[PDB]
Order: sequence, then C-alpha cells, then structure tokens
Amino acid sequence: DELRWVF
Amino acid sequence: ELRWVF
Amino acid sequence: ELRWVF
Amino acid sequence: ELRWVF
Amino acid sequence: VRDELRWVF
Amino acid sequence: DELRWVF
Amino acid sequence: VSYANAVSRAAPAVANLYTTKMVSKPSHPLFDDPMFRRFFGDNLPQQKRMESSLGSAVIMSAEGYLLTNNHVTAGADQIIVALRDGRETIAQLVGSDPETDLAVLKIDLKNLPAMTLGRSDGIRTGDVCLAIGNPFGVGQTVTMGIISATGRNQLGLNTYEDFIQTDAAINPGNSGGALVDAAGNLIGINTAIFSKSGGSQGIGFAIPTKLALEVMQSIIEHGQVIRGWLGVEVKALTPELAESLGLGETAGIVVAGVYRDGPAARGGLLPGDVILTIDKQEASDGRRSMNQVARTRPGQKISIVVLRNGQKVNLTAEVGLRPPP
Amino acid sequence: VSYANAVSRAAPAVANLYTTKMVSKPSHPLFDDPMFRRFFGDNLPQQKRMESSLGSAVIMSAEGYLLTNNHVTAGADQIIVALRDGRETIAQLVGSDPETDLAVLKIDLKNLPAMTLGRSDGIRTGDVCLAIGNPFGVGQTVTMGIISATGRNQLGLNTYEDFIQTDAAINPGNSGGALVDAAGNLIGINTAIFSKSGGSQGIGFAIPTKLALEVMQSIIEHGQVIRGWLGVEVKALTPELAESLGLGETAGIVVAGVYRDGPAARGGLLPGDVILTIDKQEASDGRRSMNQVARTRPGQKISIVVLRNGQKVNLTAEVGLRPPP
Amino acid sequence: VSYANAVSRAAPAVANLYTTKMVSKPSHPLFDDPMFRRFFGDNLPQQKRMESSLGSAVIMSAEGYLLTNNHVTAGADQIIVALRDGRETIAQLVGSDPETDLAVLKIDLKNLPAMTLGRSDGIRTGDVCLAIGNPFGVGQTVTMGIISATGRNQLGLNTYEDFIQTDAAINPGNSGGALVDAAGNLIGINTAIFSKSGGSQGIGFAIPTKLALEVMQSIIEHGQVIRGWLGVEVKALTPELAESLGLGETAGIVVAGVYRDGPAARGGLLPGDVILTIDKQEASDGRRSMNQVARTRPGQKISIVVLRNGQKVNLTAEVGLRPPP
Amino acid sequence: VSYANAVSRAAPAVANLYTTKMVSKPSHPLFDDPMFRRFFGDNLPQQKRMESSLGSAVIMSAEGYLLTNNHVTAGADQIIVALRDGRETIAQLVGSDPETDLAVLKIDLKNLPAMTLGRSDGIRTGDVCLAIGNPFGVGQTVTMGIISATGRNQLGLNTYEDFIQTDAAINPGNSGGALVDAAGNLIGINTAIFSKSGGSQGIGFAIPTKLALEVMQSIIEHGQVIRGWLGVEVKALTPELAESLGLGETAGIVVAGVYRDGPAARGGLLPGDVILTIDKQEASDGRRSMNQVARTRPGQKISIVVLRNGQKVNLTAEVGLRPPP
Amino acid sequence: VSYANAVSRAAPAVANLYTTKMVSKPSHPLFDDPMFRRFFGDNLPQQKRMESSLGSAVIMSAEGYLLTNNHVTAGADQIIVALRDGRETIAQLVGSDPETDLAVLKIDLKNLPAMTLGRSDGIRTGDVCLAIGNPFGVGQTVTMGIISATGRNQLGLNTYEDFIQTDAAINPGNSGGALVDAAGNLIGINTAIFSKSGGSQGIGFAIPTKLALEVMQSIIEHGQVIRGWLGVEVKALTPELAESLGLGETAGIVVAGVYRDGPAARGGLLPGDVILTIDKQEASDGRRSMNQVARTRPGQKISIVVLRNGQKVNLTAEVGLRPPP
Amino acid sequence: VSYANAVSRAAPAVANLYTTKMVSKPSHPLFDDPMFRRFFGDNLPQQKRMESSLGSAVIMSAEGYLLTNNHVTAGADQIIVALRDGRETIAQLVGSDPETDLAVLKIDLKNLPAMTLGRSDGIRTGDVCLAIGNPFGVGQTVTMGIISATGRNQLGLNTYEDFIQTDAAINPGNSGGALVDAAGNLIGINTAIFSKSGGSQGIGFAIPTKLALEVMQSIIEHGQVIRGWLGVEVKALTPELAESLGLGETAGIVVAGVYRDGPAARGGLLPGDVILTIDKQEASDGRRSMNQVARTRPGQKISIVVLRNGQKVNLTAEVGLRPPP
Repeated sequence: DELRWVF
Repeated sequence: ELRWVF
Repeated sequence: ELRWVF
Repeated sequence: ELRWVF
Repeated sequence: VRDELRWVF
Repeated sequence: DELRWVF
Repeated sequence: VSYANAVSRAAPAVANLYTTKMVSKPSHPLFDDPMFRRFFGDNLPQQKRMESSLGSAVIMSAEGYLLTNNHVTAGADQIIVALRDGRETIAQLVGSDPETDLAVLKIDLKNLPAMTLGRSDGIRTGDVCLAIGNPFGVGQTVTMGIISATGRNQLGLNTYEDFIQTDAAINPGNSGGALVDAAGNLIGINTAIFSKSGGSQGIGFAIPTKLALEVMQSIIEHGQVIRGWLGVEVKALTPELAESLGLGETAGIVVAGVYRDGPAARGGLLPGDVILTIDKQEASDGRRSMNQVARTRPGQKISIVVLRNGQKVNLTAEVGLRPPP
Repeated sequence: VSYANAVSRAAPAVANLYTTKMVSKPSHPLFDDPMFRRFFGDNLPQQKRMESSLGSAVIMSAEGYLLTNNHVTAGADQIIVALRDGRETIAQLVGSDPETDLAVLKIDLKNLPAMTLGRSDGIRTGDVCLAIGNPFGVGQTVTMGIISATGRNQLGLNTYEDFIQTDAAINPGNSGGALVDAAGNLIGINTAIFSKSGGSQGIGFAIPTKLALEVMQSIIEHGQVIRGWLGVEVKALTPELAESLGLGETAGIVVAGVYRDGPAARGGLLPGDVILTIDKQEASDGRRSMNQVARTRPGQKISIVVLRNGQKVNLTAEVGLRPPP
Repeated sequence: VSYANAVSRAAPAVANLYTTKMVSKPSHPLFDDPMFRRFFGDNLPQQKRMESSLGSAVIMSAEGYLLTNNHVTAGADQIIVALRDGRETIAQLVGSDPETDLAVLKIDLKNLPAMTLGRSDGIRTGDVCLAIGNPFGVGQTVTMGIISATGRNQLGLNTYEDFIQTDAAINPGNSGGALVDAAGNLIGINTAIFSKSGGSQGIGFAIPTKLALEVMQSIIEHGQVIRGWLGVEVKALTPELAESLGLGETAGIVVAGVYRDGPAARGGLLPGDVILTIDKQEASDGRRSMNQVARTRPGQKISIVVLRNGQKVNLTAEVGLRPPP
Repeated sequence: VSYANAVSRAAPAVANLYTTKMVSKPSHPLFDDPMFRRFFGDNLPQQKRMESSLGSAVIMSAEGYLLTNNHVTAGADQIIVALRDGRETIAQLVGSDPETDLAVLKIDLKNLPAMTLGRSDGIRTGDVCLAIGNPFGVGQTVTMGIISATGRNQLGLNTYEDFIQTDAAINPGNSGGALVDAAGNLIGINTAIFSKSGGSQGIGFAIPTKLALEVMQSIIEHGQVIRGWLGVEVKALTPELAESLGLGETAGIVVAGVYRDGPAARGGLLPGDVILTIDKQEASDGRRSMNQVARTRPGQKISIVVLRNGQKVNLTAEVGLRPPP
Repeated sequence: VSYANAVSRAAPAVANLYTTKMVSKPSHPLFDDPMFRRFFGDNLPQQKRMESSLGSAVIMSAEGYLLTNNHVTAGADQIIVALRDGRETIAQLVGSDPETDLAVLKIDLKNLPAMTLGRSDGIRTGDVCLAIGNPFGVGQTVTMGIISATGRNQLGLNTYEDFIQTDAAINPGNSGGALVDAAGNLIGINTAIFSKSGGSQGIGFAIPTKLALEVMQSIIEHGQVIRGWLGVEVKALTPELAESLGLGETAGIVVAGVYRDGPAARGGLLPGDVILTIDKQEASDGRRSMNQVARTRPGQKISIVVLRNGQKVNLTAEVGLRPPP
Repeated sequence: VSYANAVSRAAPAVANLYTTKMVSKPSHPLFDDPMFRRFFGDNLPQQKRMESSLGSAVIMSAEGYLLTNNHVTAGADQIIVALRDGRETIAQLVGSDPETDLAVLKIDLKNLPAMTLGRSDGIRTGDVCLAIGNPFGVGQTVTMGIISATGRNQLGLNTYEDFIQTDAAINPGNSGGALVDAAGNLIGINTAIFSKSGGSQGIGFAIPTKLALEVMQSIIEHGQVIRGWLGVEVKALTPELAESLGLGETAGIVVAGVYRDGPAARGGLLPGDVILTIDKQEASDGRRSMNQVARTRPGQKISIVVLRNGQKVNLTAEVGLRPPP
C-alpha cells in the first residue's frame, strides 16, 4: 500500500 | 455418476 | 507471399 | 506388495 | 557477492 | 550421416 | 444505447471486501533487528499491515446486511467493507452456507444504499445483465453480457445448485458482486466461472436472487441454514446400474448407503432399496427429492415408501438436521 | 432489453453431438478381473462406455437434416443427437467437405424444429449476433456479440474460407453451432477461434450460411461437393515482376507448379507461365480464380491464355474433378 | 440491434500500422548465397521483405495527423500506414510521449477520412463503446462492450494515467486503435489490458480523447510534451505520522527524497519536509500535485510551504524542465 | 591405474544397433514433388532414409549371436549391427523374452570377436566394473564404476529380475551394452537406470550373465523361454495376519486371486487361502516360489499344501505354459 | 582393483531408517465406510500403515548409538532402524544439532556391528572413498569416488561447517549414511549435494568424522551441544578499510551488530567496534573466532580487545550459552 | 589406493578465473540514491564489487602463461586469476582461437608453478584420469574417471575437434580446467559436456594437449592461429553418386559451394567438381582435407586435381588466409 510519486 | 446425499 | 491450388 | 503372479 | 558480512557468536 | 565441411 | 442509469441505481450498493495480515518487512543489513542492534532504526514501526482484498459484497438492507460468496470470506481474520462512496466499516460475519456458497455480513453504518431486488424467475435466456464487482483489484468494474442459460445443476461446485449462466465478463475478485438486470435489479450473486486461463472466457455463473434470499433470511433468523436429513446415499437407476442391483428395468433412486445412525437407519432404509415416495411426494428425480428433504423441517415424521425385493414397504422416519460438510 | 425472443426462435433447432467410446474399468485388489478371480465381483460389465461431447449441430430441415463442422464428425463411429427437449437419436453421417470444414447429418425424428435462415450477404459489421452451442459440455449456451468483420479468407484454416468474425464468446464445444442474427436467423456455423489460451478471447469465426447451404445441398444430392479442377498451382503478381506488359494485377496470376498429369498439365501449361484468362475471363486474383475453377463443371473444355516469354498463347484444357486432400 | 452506423462513421478513420524488414529467403543446399556459389539461384534476389504489424493508429485530422501508442511506434525504423480503403503510405513521426504511452504520426494523403471526436468527460459508466483495432494481425476488427469505469489511475502502466475501462475484447494489435462511442465519435485510444492469458478477458484500458488531444497538439507544436519539474520523491503521510495538527492527509504529502541539484533541492527542500502548499495549492494528494507540477511552466517561480520541526517554512523554487525517463 | 587391457578384450565385442525408417523429403517452393512439377528438380530420390540408434548389443558367440535388451529391439522392423571395426550388417531377431527384457540377434559375419563370459555369481559388491555402450549417439563409450549391490529385485522393472547395480555412468544408448569386470569379461547387460533427470546418477542396473545366458540358449533352441505356470496372484504373509497358527514367512504366501481356467483353478486353489507348500517346497517368499514354478516343467502334476479356514487342504495341480503379458 | 573387503567391514554398520504413517485403505462404491453402510464389508481392516524411508544412519557404538543427519530425523514421530542383517528396531532420539545438521539415535540390540573410525584430519584430496547409503529407497548401495576437497566452509548450508567433498554419487536417501576410506573406516557422514537434476552431478558433501564424533559425544553427555555466546555479528576488514592500525590485518573482524542483552552487549561491545583480540587470541578471521567462541565454556569470563575510533579499549565479558536457531 | 600425489603435482598449476561486473548497491527507501537525496547516505561506499566466477585455467609456463577456453574468456573486461595459494592476479588476453575454443592469458608473478605435460597420443580408453577445476563456485575440485573415448571428432561444438571423452564429473565451472593423467601429467583442457540435466552425466570432453599446445604456441607467436583457406564447401560422395568411376572414399570430397572470390573460386573451381587431390594428397575425407588445408600456410601455390564432367582437370590456387566466424 506504500507507493511514491516523482515530480 | 449421479449421486446425492440427503 | 502465399499460394493457391486448383 | 501383492505383485507375484506365477 | 564476496562481502558476506555474516558470522554470529 | 552426411554433413558439410567448409575450408 | 446506455445502461448508465441502471449502473447509477445499482453500483452504490456493490461494496468491495478485503482482509489485513500484519507481516514482516523485508529486512536490511545495517538496520536494527528485534535481536540485534545495528547502525540505524525505524521511527515508529516494526511490522507492516498488507491489504489482501477478498472480493465483492452486495448491500441488501439499510440495517447493514450484506451478501457474499462464502469462499470470499472463508478463513478470514478481518473483513473490511469498502463502500463505493469511500466509507470503511469492520464487518461482523453473521453466518456462512458452504452448501450454497453464501455468507452474510453485518455492518453498522448510517446512510446505506440498498439493492432493489428483482425476480430471478422472471429472467430468461437472452436477457441483458450487468455484472458489478472488483475484478483483479482494479476497482469497481461493471461488465455486460446476456443471460447465457438458467438453472444450472450438474456443475459439481456446490451441494445445492441453481445457477444463472452469464456472458458478462466475470474475473477473479468479482465473487460476491451483483448480477443485475437491465433496469438495475439484483438477479444474482457472481459465484464461479469455467476457464482454461483463469480469466473470463464467456462462462460465468451466479446464484439467483430467490435462492440467495432464502439463505440470507435463514442466516439472519438462525445463523445456520437449517436443512433436512435422511442420511441416505442415493444413485440414479441407469440400465446397467439396475442390472448389477438385480432389478431388470426399474427407474429412479436406489440407496447405496445409509449414514450410520441417521434417520433412515432408525427408520429401516436398507441398501438396494428403490425409493418410491418420500413424504407423499413421488421421488422420480433425485435432485428434486434432495431439495424436498432439504426444506422438510427437522424433527418431522415423514413416510418413505420403498421397493425392497419387488415388494413395497411403508417405512417411517424422523427427519433430522443435515450435518455440515 | 432482450434477445430472449431471438433465443426462442433459434435455440430449438441447435443440437448437441455426443459419441460413446468403450473403456475397460478401473481395477481393485479385492474385485474380480477379466483374467483374475478375487474376493468380490461388480455386477457391471468390464467396459464402461464413456459419453464424450463432440460439439453442436443445427437442425436445417424438418426431415432430420443437420449441419456441423467436419472436425466434429471426423473420426467418430457413433454420433448421437441431443435436442433441446431431451429427444436423443442416432445420426447417420451423409457427406463431408473438409475443403469447407462442413458435414451433413441425417436424423429420423418427427416434430423436428427447423432453423430459419438469413442472408450472409445482408450482414454488416456492427450488427448484433448470437452464438448457440455447447461450450465445455456445460449444456446449450447463448452468447451475444456483434459481427466484427466479414469475408475472412486467407486465414489458412481451410481450403475455402469465406468466414464471419464475431466477438461473441466462442469456445471448444461451440463448433458446428449456430451463429444467429438478432431475430434468430442463421447467418453462420461457428467453426474456429483465434486464442492464446484455447478459450474465447473475442476473435470468433463462422462459415456463412450462403456457403454452407451451397455445400449442404450439394452433399445431400451427391454425397460430395464436386469441384472442377485444373491441376494448377499458382502464386500472386508483384508489379516489380510486371515490367513486361505490366497490369498491376490484371491477368496477375503466376503459375508456380503443375499437377503431374493434371488437366492443365495435359493442356501444355509450364511453370512460370502467367495466366491472363481462364475460361474466357480475366484472372487477376488467385482466390477468385480458385473459386471460378471450382464452380466450373468437370469436362467443360475451356481456353486458358498465358503470357510466356512475352508472347500470349491460347491453351485448351478439359476441367478435371478436384481430388480429395 | 446494429452498430453498423457507428462502424461506417468510425472504421474508415482507423488505420493499421505496419513495419517492414528484409531477411534472406529459405536456405537450400544448392542455392547461391552471399558467401557461397552453388548449383542454383532463386532468380537472383539476395533479400526478401517481411512486413510485420505493430498495431492500429487513429486519423485525427484530414491533414494527415495520426494518433497511436508510443509502445506501437518505439523501435520501428520505418512505419507503413494502411487505411481501410487499401491505401498504404510511409508515415513519419512528429514525436512521442512515453509518460502517457502516446505518439503522433504525420502522413500525406489526399481525401483522408478523419475521426469525429467526442467528450471524454461526457461518458458515464454503462455506455456502449466499440473498439477498432488490428488484433493478432487478422485484419481490422470491431469489438462491442460497455464502459467499466473512468479515471483509472494507480495501474502503474504509465506516469500519467486517466484510463477508461472497457468490456470490449481488446487483444494485442488493438493498441493505438480507437475506442468509440455508440455514435462513432472517438472516446479514446486503446493502450493496454489486464489479462492472466495475454488475450481479452473483458478488462481493457484506453487513454481518453481529452488527454490524448492535449498531448497531440503539444507534440505537434513543441515536438514533445513539456512538463514542470520540482525533482521530489513523495509519499502520502500515514495516519500514524499524521500525529501533528494536520487532520490526517489534510494539506500533507511527505518529502521522501529530493533530486540532486533539482529545482526544489536548490530551493532548500530537505527530505522529511511535509508539503502543505505547492504554488498556493492545497496539495493533499500526491497525484494531483504531480499533475499540477506537470502543468506548471518550466521556469515559473513558485512558493512551496513546508512544515518541518513544528514550524511552517516558506520556500521559493524554480520549476524545472522535467527530464527524460 | 588403467583398464585399457579390459577395454581391449571387451570393446570389439560390443556393437551399436540402429534402425532406418525412410523420412519424408522436406518440401521447397521452387522445387518439384509427385503431385506438382515446379521450376527446379534436384537429381534426387522422393525421400531419404534416416537412421535412429536403438542401443548397444553384445556379441555373445562367434556364430553371429548377439544378446541385447528387449526394449531396445521391440517394434523396430529392421535391425542393423554396426561393429566397432566399422563393419555394418542387417541382423535377424531370433526371439525375445520380454519377462527378462532380453532379446537374441543373429548376424552372419566372418572374423567376429565374441565376448569372454565371466561368472556373475563370483562378483562382489565393491568390485571394479566397466560399462560399454553407445550412449546418446556419441559413440562407443567406456565408463568406470563399482558394483553397488547384487540380486536386485522388487524394482518393478521386469517380471523376472536378478539385477547387478553399478556406480558407472549409464545413459540412453547404453541399453544392450556390456557390464564388464576388471579383466574385461562379461558380467552383465546394462538394462535400466534410476534417474530424476533421465541422465546417469550413479544408479544403473544390468542383468547378470547367468540369467542372461540361460535365457539366450533357451531362445536359440526354441523361440521363447518356456516357463511353468499356476496362474495365481500371491501377496506376502504379514505377521499380524499370521496370528492364525502361523509364523511370518513359515511356508507362507497369501493368495489374492486365481487365473480363470488356469492350473490353479482346475486344482481348487482359492483367493484368500495360505499356501504352505509347492511341489514339497516351503514357498516362504513369493519371489522364491514364482521362480520355482517357472523352472517346473509344464505338464507336471505337483501337490500344493494350503491352509484354508484353519484347515490344511491337499491340492493337486498340473503346471501349464506361462502366458505372454 | 576391488573394494569388496572395505564393503565387508563398512557395510554392516550402515543402517536404513524409515517411518510408518497409517493410511486409509482404498475404498469402493459398494463398500461400508465409517460414515456409510454399503452392500459389502471390507472384513474390518480399518486402515493400512505404509513404511516410508527417511535415509540412512551409521552405528558408532556396540551399545547401539547411531549417527544420522538432523534433516533426516526432524519432524518424524516413529523411527525404525533396519540393518543389513534384516533386524528392525524402533530408535530413541537422543539429541539434535541443527548447527551441524547432525542427530543421535539409540537402539537396544545385541551383536551390533560397530563402524571403525578414521582420522578425518589425515585424509588427502585424491584418496579413494566410498559412500554407503539407501538412495531412492533401493536398499544399501555402495558408490566409489575420490576426495575432491577438504574443509569446505562458506557453503551456506549449516552454521558450523567442515565439509569433505566427494566425487562419489550420493543421492537423496544417502543422508546419515557412511562415507568411508579404502580400508573401510569412517571418514564422514554424507549430508548434502550440489545438483541441478536433484541427483548426483559429482558434488557431494560429508560432515567429517572428527566433528561428527565430537558432536555425538556432546549430545550423549547433555542431550544437546553446549556452546559459547557473545551475540556478535561480524564482517571482514575491507582491504581499503585497514586505514589506521589495520597494518598486518590484525583486526579481520568488524562488529556489524550486538545481541540485545548479550554477554558482549553487557560487556560494552558496540556495533562498528573493531575486534583485535578474544581471550588473548587472534581475531583475524571471523570463522576462526566463531569456532573459538563456541568451544569456550559458559561461565568463563574472558577479555575482548576492541579498537573503537582509533582508541584501544580493554573489555571484559561473561561467556553465554548459544541459544537455539 | 590414493591419487593424492598426482593432485599434489597438478593442483598448484590450476587456477580459478574471476571477473567483475560494475554494479552499484540496489536501492532502499531512506538511503541516498545516485539521482535523489534522503536522510541516510549508504556510508561512503556508493556501489559494491560483485564477483562472478567463470572457470579454470592451467598455468602452462612459469612466465605466467595460462590456458583456458575462449567461451570462459569471451566478452570480459577484467579477468582476475586466483591461484591455489590464494594469490590473485589481473590477466591480459594474449589471444583467442574460437575454432578450437581456446584462449591464452599472460600473468606476471614469480614462483608460478608450471603444469608438467603428458603426451595426448599416449593415452588409451580405460586409463584413469583426473579432472581439476572449479564447478559451481565451490572451489578447486578434483574428480576421477577413466577415458571413455579418444578422437572425438564430429561433436559439432567447434570447427576443429579431437576430444578426449571423459568419465570424471565435469560440471559448469570446470571449463578451462586440466584433464590430468594418473601421475598428474596434463593431457587435456576440460571443455564441453553432453547432458539433459545441465549437470555432469558422466559424458565429458577435453581438448587434447597435443592440439592445445599447437594452438597456444601459435597464439603466443602470432596472437592468433593461422589457417589455410580454399573457400570450398565439401560433402562425401554418396554411394549412388560413385557411379562415376569412383571409390566411395576415393576422391570422396565433392564441391557443394565455392566462396565468392575465394582462392578456390579464382582457381576455376565450380560446384559439382569432385576433388581427387589437394596439394598432391588424396582428398579421401572432408575432415582430413579440412585439417590439411588449415595447416597449409597461406600463399602457397598448390595444385588441385578435380573430376569435372568426366575429365580430370589440373587446377592451381593461392591458399589464402582463413576468415573469422
């Protein structure tokens, strides 16, 4: 359930 | 095989 | 490309 | 087991 | 991986 | 069998 | 054409179910262990919860009663109900029915949308249906197909089977979700499918609403579906089955076993006895007879008419409670 | 919305085909053997006859004529026909055509439901269609889809292909089954699918009615669909090799081979010859010419014109019967 | 009853993209080769051409602009576009968008049919949709299905995802094909499927027309999609770590990492910072913030408000030009 | 050290057996065939005869007699013996005994080097041995290992077995190969291996020469081994069962069934009765007794003492010819 | 050569091991079940126990003490020892060392063959060796090979490892079996093999006699092995890393962790410390020290010299008892 | 008996070959990345050395000359040679011969033990041989066997083949290893194995020293092996094709192809020409001629006698330099 976003 | 258990 | 027979 | 045939 | 890093006592 | 030799 | 109105009417009552197992996180060489102190540690945690989504459930009441396949909820540690509007409540299992693959869940929530029921008897082959569910964890998905067939017994999945067959794609995670009619009325619960690959190949099966309801009403009332028992093992009389048994052209049920100390054993049923009549009903077809006994109330004295060695015997038995599988 | 009316129009005329294969029984250490006497004896015969489901069939006539795939019928000695109402009879195979994967069954039953025909020619892609068959021996099933395209020849499945492509779920057990339009009219016979898993993936194929009727009636009258033959093996024409007296495909067929002692062979045709016309007609396509030759009657002498070494030649040949594969 | 009308208005605007290459002809012991001289020559040609399909493109405008998936085009040296009316032409690539799996082709042809668009936002789940694509190289095929869902994100197929979920049978070779509404108006481009067998199982995903148009205009104009960069790795703050004044996720995403010499990294952003606002925007969701940063201009000065060590910190940073994946 | 002298004595007498079945010629597009004449014709035959290697054979006698595995030869129409010196000849089946997995081959060549027979009885576990075979089509191969055990039975490979076991690598192509001692004398015929992978794992098995040789002479005079028969299916006497005035192998083999119309049937032997004596011998073990019956000449009346219902019964049976499997 | 004599001394002391688990007898449709009364009875045989082999064991005492692998005996309730002479006895498990993969069994039989020990330290690579065991439950087999290597540590199989490597085929069922010298003395107990097939590929490992006998004596004295504890995790000194006072590589051990509440933990050893001395002994190799700690008696207080941040500290600690895996 | 003296003689001269892939530490969440920043950097080691072992090498000279397989050394950057005594050295590749699968490495160290050599021609099938090498990364491991065969030509792995077939377990990690005699004199380089499992099956192949030495000396002097070229493709005279006045093995080589602008082509060779003599030697077998031409030094003007359409024809060619694969 632990996801990441790169911006 | 037609079988029933009741 | 292909062949037909008759 | 029971495999002897004579 | 040759740097095994594991022995215990 | 039969094969080929290349030289 | 559109089914969006039916989708609007029906989708809010189709919730998604899941279970949580606390689990060991992948370890690290430079990080503190429960037994070892190393270079670094974690701020507040030592284990990690994993969501393990089970399948779909259907809301049947604003009281909070939910229908699902028994297999979706079997051996579940914790059942969380995720609503379409984002709400989450902890469900209480009320009862399960392994014979019909059905389980009932109870939820304490205000403002629950309920599923407007429809008659499964009124459906026909060639009717349009929509299957609502949660295939592969993707999210609420709605699928469309026709009713491929009705009343499918001989599938060999359940003790009692009355299956609708569907053309609408059903996939793993779609179990427990609704099968609806073109107006948005519940006609079934998605239950099982036939596939070489594990993905929908156009052969899905759902439990019709009339059968689902009887078991739901019974589970709420007692917490067990109560069924009848005769303790009989029954085979159909085929032309070669009759010849081995010694009856030249007899047709119908023949007993091949008597459950030890069951109602037939006390009553006098014996192996090789052709059953003529169960409780004044002609026992011509085995499936009809088993269901009849199933609905016969336990503790009732019914009269079995048997054919034993070419003579009729008027046996009397006290119908019992069918034991679990 | 329902196709239930169309199912009511069509389901009665499509059958299930079964075959029985004799099998020796499973052995036990206490039971009598064919050459051994042990402590027990079953009353049944040593060979169990297993019911095996070869496919689906369509009742075409009220005289008992039936249509199915050649691949369903080929190799089975006894074919059994099961109708929707439970009537079961034994079919005698009348004729087969492996060139189109078609075969005809003669049945002798009264009160037979026939199947209303349609025009293959009148179908348009995007039209709704139903497939009726017995997928996976699950009982007769109805699948809904649309025509995906028409005229799928050059698929390499059969010698003569003018197939319907449907998106309706088609699985093993559906072969020889009816492809029907939204009114239950028969547009095709479901034969093969294109799949990664040996299950419906949405690419389905049905032989069109216009062809099956041409084949069925020819088999009923003769016992064989009799095709005209010229013993020529041809290939297509590229414009790069069309430099001399170039027509892109006009008279664009290149002879690649000659059947030994074939009708074309006697006539004087050599490989590498470019056929310009066959039997007074432009020959710019292999499939069109293959069909044109096939519809010519055996023995009609025709004139084949070929450009060889930049010279046109007028050849005369007597059409032959096409040999069996 | 029929989608024939929708196919007639949509199918002409869908093309099949091909790729070609030359591989030598079948090897024979006596055939003159590039290395050895033998008894015979297959004419004299050294290289034979093999055409292999890549998928399907959509004709967006009548000037020759085509829309297709980046996965269909990447790795193709030469692409041939073959329309439904038999015309084949060599297309050239205007650009690609790997972050959305989209790519644009340009083609020069007279009287090109163009796809009439429709609103992605105007679709509701339950609407009939159709799929045009070349699945398995069988030829152009139309698939009918409904809209399973909208807004599918978190699939992990691409960096920026807003998929339409469809019931229509999508197979390999459907990629870059049109997902169309019941009128023949475009609603999407078919990109990918969830399948346990690599074939259709009723779960298909398409890029919606709105996102597809804005990627297309942008690719056509600046040759690519330009996006904002902040260089941050972000995770949603947990409820356990939502211990602070912010109510759970309310105005919060954690700074997991900062890109080396990145716009935020020069700005003074440090890992563990909680972003309360990006460009005076709430930023309670990682995806919404990531979309906002992508739609910010490369070169805008913006104010990031961060909470580190119980105190709000206002920082100023220069939005970068997002790098290649 | 060096087993070279052993190899010199043994290697010339082991041969390789191969069979030839003409394989269909592969086709080519520009080439000819029977039905069609094309552009080119090789100066070749319609088909070519390929050669498969069945296994090894040992030259037992200078007359041309060769002994091999039955499985190596069965259902192979033509047998070719390829000698170590390169002489290759057609051989003839003299007969086979599938009960021992042996067969006899006859060749008629001059200057044949016959093998030197050793004594299988004289060998001990721990002795050095060599296997000569054509494994995997690699060529005549010599492997070195020890004798792991002697008298292997209960393997379930063959009806009558007295297996030598070797550590020496044995692979497919070694069947019919020679087991040899330190002086290069024949001690076995390699027959079967025990492999998880299908490759030698140091557990190979070979038929000892005393049994192998006896079968060979018994196939030269007559075309089969003639064995004794009572048509009984006996099981071992368990000690728990032997509470009934009996000891564990004290004259004990239990009957499980009797062959219908067999010599045992004529004599009155019954399934479930304890045999204590056969032709005055104890019959303590089934395997000892089966071998004894096989060596009893057919047509010989013998006594069988039996324990039935706590009662000794004297029975008399006339030995019959053992039937083929 | 011949090792027949070495097998005569070695083979008697090698025993087979097996377990029995009761199993429900094969049922029939007509037979009485514990749950049902059917046409016939089975003559009351409730169930049938079937023997299952676990591997081999070696006899190290005339008093019946057996040495086998812990992997062979763990989790098995009933252990039967079967000997070369055919005697069978139930064994009593004395102790287990999971650290060396060794286990001790106790038997009460008279006239037990003892295995003569060998000097494991005196073995040389290239010496001929033999493995005795029951591989694949085929009965004891003897295999011949060579010592491939000695003292194999760093195989990741057991916490304490000294391994003899052998070229002799060792298969599943050789575990707990004897590895012997050419004179028939015990050099080791065969435990594991390196394989792709699962069979022998020529690489087999045997725990040496010096360690195995040592462990066995310890178990008889205490029921388990007793060993030293520091609760220290260590890694080698990286060659670059001997920056300050690493000259001569005196400190080859770097503390990577400390057991919480361990003797070293109480002592003041902290992770990242460099150990140069343990009981005034070399700390150069990690394995040497682990072996040294293990062979130190609990309750003995020792001294550890740690290099912490360029400073030498003289620590003191009370040796613990190594806890179980 | 022991082989430990031979091992003492040959073990020092065998080495393990070490390679390194440059790999950086795999990512973990709170640790600084190459492109991103986080709370903890990975100490100061950015990446780590990853050691992948490819095989064995024999030290053929005290000047640091090494022998191994081309397959072991192909596509490597840094080869590290680890000696038996633990000294490790970087190696530089002197040359490679892929047609023999050999490579020569040069290493600079003093006190480098040189392998004593045997004569490849001396060996007999049946001789005991030892195999030294490192299979599976375990370490240097001696294996014992016998010589299965000699002169193993026609395997198909390499262009020039003379293989020693060997019994000793050769597993992956043995390539470039030493095949040693009973006294330890090197006879071969372990190269390829035939297996189904992917492990030793007892069929092992070594390049003989006589071939290996000739290749290594040519590599040290020229950086390559220099071979003759005639640019011809040859096949045996088929028995039926010796109808042209020819002995089957006499003038046995038949031209199938001539390399474009090759020495043979320039000479006037045409396919179908039957070669009777090459450089005045009988061209009886294509393998014998293949070695004769490779061995002829490039630039020699040699006569070639050929049978062309029934007429002996004298030709001349300038033997060329053999091109690479």
